[PDB]
Amino acid sequence: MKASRLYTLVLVLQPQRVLLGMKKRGFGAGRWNGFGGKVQEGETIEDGARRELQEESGLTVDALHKVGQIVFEFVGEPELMDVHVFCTDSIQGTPVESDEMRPCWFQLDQIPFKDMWPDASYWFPLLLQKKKFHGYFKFQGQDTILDYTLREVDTV
Ligand code: NA
Repeated sequence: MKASRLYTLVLVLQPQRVLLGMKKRGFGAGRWNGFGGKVQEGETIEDGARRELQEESGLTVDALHKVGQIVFEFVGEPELMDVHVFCTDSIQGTPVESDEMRPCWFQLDQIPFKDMWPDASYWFPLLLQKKKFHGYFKFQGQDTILDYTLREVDTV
């Protein structure tokens, strides 16, 4: 069996648009994603998600709602990524670009799937329908899915 490391992913989903962030630097730059990163010792998963949202997008929110969980496995990496996915309840500030991340709004008929992680084409439609989900994706490198599962659930 494998070990897993905890990560968060936050989607700022409004009725007609979604905020995504483009990774600006380093390996893996050039794709759009939600905001997030590793959970730190002691903080709850939700508080880690709020923290990463503020660091990467500038937005400060009091509460999130958990919508999904996605496990990622990469060929050659024994550690799994256990990603807890949240959506914002409400926002009340503007997103800010950093040297690491550029936030941008997309209309919900212009979701930039071809420039997102390949897995997002599978679970993001569920998120848009306000459904909850569990997913698993095995990748060869950054682009190729070798195996995956996706299931709508009633409780995350
Ligand atoms: Na991050």
